[PDB]
Amino acid sequence: DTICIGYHANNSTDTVDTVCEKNVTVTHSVNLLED
Amino acid sequence: DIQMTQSPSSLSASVGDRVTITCRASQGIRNDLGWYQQKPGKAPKRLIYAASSLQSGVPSRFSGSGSGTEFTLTISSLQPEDFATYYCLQHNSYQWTFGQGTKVE
Amino acid sequence: DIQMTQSPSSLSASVGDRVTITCRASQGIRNDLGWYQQKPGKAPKRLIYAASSLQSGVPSRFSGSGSGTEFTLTISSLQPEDFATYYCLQHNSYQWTFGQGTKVE
Amino acid sequence: HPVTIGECPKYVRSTKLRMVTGLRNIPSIAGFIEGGWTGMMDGWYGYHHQNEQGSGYAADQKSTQNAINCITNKVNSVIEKMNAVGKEFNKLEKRMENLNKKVDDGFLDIWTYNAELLVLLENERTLDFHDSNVKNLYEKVKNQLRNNAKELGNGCFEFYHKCDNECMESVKNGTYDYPKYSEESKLNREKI
Amino acid sequence: WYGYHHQNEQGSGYAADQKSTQNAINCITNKVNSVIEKMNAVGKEFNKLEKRMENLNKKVDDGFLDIWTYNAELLVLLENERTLDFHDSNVKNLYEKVKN
Amino acid sequence: QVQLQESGPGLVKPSQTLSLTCTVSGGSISSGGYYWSWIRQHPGKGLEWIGYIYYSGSTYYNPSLKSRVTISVDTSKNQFSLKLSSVTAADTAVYYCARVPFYYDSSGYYYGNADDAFDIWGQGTMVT
Amino acid sequence: QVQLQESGPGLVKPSQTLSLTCTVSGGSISSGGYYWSWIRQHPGKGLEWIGYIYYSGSTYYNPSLKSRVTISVDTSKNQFSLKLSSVTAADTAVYYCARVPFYYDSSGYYYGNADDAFDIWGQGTMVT
Ligand SMILES: *[C@@H]1O[C@H](CO)[C@@H](O[C@@H]2O[C@H](CO)[C@@H](O)[C@H](O)[C@H]2NC(C)=O)[C@H](O)[C@H]1NC(C)=O
Ligand SMILES: *[C@@H]1O[C@H](CO)[C@@H](O)[C@H](O)[C@H]1NC(C)=O
Ligand SMILES: *[C@@H]1O[C@H](CO)[C@@H](O)[C@H](O)[C@H]1NC(C)=O
Repeated sequence: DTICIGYHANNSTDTVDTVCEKNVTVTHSVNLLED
Repeated sequence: DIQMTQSPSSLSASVGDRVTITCRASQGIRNDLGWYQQKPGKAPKRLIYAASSLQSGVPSRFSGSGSGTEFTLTISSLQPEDFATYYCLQHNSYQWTFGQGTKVE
Repeated sequence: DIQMTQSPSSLSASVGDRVTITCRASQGIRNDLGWYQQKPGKAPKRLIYAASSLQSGVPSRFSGSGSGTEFTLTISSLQPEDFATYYCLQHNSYQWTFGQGTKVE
Repeated sequence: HPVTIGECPKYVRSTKLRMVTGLRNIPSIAGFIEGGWTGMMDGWYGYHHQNEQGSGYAADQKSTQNAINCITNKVNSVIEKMNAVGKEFNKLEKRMENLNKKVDDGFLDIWTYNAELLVLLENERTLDFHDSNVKNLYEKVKNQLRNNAKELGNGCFEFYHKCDNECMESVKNGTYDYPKYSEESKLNREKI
Repeated sequence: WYGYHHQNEQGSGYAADQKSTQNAINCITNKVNSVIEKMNAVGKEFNKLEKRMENLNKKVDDGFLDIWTYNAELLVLLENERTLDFHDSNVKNLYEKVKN
Repeated sequence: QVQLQESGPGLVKPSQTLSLTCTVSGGSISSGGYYWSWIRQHPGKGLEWIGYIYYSGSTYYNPSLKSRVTISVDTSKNQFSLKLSSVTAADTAVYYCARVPFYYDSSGYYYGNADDAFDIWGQGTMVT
Repeated sequence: QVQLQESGPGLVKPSQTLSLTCTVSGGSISSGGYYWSWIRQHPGKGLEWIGYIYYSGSTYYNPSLKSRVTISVDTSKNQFSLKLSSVTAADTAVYYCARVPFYYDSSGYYYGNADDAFDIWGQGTMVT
């Protein structure tokens, strides 16, 4: 009889930029640039 | 076993009139109420999500407010295609209970 | 008691060729690898720290990549002063084990 | 192109501007310390349970709704707060041409720098928000269970007594009866 | 930067956690290099009958300098606080790991 | 576009069971957090809740009508089904199958397509 | 600039011990981030690790050659020393002393002088 707490993951390969780490893989992201 | 109440059951007004309608609950339901519009002999359609958020595609004449025990829906201007019946649905607990019904004419 | 392996032991190419060389480990060594260049009859010198970071003063033709079980080192263009022997050194555990050696000609 | 007519987006000299709405992707039952769950598809946070009757996943809808609300407000604020055709000069108006380039090239650097700072700080805030929400769920489950369950590390609990499906979702929705299942837990704890 | 101190029957001494210090060095290097990287005239002369053009040129030159000085002072003061909080959180994670 | 439709016999004698199948045309049964619900209305009365099920198989049923109810989901056929019993004249009514979303996401941040945030309802079947 | 050099006899008979001293010229034995190591190479073979010591006196030795090894640091003389035994023809080889940093700090944010982040090696002494 166990209960555990976690979060959600998928196969997504979107990468974002932060102040420590570059190319961080995220589950969901939005784009604000048009080309 | 939470029960809703609506008043009044009949609303009569001309075109261009503001209509304010109330759904009242005994328990302390935190913003868990949705408004359904039913045409005669047809399936209902959602209007308001969680008592303060309009669904995409809903015209801006429909507005909603309220919190806790009472909630209100406001229609700014009527049209001849607004003949329907309006229900309030709660989803606080796992039990789902509707409103009794309010006919508009 | 983690052991390294390198392949191939001999590399022969002309001036201006790209050389991609591999160091393979059985265990899951997370980016703990360095590349040493040894001249004949002379001490080795460091090239890459932690399998992806170059030391200051190293020319930009040397590059490194790889993670986990396998790592690779790439030389974009050769020179006549590049006659040496290259070793891969791991420092995951307290035990230090080198590569067997890969001669370039 | 910087010359635009109509209702047009603002020009920036950036190659990528991407904003985080979800979580980090660390694939691969333990809890949040070891990693994430691929099999949970109905929410962002939730629970996994295993007992005599079965095993399966769930979702915490109230925390996911709060996360959706903060993400929507944050992205809409970024869009809302950051809400020419060209001039010609002849040969004896070079100072005007240089001043006009200086103004046009000095505003663009400022707006590019502002957009890139806003994205880079809000990504960090979003990821820290998600981590804090998972910690809050862990603290609530710990506080409601108290001493009836044993922590294995790794965001998981071992029930000393017998917990069926109604017991599991009584832990889940936030109403757990402490004195009901105390004695079997005390006996099983002291017998070990 | 972070470490342990132990005392037992055989002796006593200090140590260091190399993997947390390396992560701290990586974040500090990326932060300072990003501050340097993001924030990557000779003068004009006018005669007596172009006072308006001169005042417009001084308005542009003195208006850009205030914006860039504010931007620099604000970025340094937020990143200092972020650095100190990051170090405190790292020490807390080491204590939680030894506790667990 | 996702469309829900219903199938059933509609000719039920008293003290006998009843089955309806709601089927999906379009984007199939999506693992995204939707209540798959049955809601009924008597002709001449108000709307009344029957019950809902999730993709996994967890079921929740009305406390008043918990006598003989069964709900079931077939993922490969994109179908779900409702089983009642002892259908009398009070139970002869209109049935609707509905797909109620869990969360309200107006700008499309959680469910990616903007049609995936719609409370799509069924046409409705009169059963006598 | 820091330079490491080696001193040893180099004339060892079988079944007798052997000692070498690696000495430092320049910035002395620094106390912040270095692994002081001995690594060996047989003429006609590959590079093989002997062992390393930290400033404070902790030691870590090769598991295969843990028979008779001793490493010692004299801070005031800026020296460290290695002691082996039973030197046979497989053990007659070239020895190197090295200063390996703990951390990789390319831009100079932990170790302040740029040189203090260099893996300075020894010249190498052949012992037969
Ligand atoms: C949390 O879950 C419990 C069940 O563990 C709910 O208790 C049930 O409430 C209904 C309606 O009053 C009863 O018919 C059930 O018999 C109760 N179950 C038990 C085991 O007694 C409780 O209502 C839930 N709380 C909320 C806020 O939804
Ligand atoms: C993730 O898996 C699903 C499963 O069918 C697939 O449809 C989707 O394209 C995958 N995502 C990516 C980014 O490949
Ligand atoms: C991040 O990814 C991009 C594109 O894949 C690449 O150009 C860039 O060099 C990467 N940065 C790092 C630090 O790996």
